[PDB]
Amino acid sequence: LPSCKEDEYPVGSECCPKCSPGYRVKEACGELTGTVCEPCPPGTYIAHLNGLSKCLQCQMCDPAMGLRASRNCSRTENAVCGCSPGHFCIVQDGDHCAACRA
Repeated sequence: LPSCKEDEYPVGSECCPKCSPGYRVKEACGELTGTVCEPCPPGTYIAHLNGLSKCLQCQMCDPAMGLRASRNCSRTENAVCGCSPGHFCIVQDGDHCAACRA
């Protein structure tokens, strides 16, 4: 097929190796240089091999909403929010809590 391998992504007619989770493309590969990947900036993440120039925005856990980061945001994993201690969940959105009351 014309498509690139799993490990790789298209840059016009080329296929370039992908960045590891935690990193984004700064320079596309060519004849003389490989893919140059930089770590996701503070506040963003990517859980997968990718060929993107940007990372995804991490989930904020707003303490004004009674929330605390139950898992911090890291280069390879979104933040997970839970209730601050002494607060209880007042709105559940699927498998996560969106707001807590004292």
